[PDB]
Amino acid sequence: TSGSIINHANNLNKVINHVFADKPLISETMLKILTIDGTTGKDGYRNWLD
Amino acid sequence: HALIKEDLGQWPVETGISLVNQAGVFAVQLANKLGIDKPFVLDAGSNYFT
Repeated sequence: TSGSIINHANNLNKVINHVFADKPLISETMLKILTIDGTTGKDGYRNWLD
Repeated sequence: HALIKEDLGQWPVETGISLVNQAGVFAVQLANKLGIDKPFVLDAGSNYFT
């Protein structure tokens, strides 16, 4: 509803980490994909969301 | 009663001298007031709320 695409994806990982704190593998795995995807820029973040 | 006003400053103007020449110095000072003189691009997308 509001906010940039980058702020959307950056904040989702923080919530993912908090919700899934018992299993730390999800946050580490999900950020690994984002690091490769996020180099392209805002277009890369859209690929991660898709 | 109520009214809305655009201040835009107040400037002295003389007579016997061509007005276009006097408008030049005030035009430069007006650009300084509006932050227009130097090259710029507007960044107002982030200023909002829902």
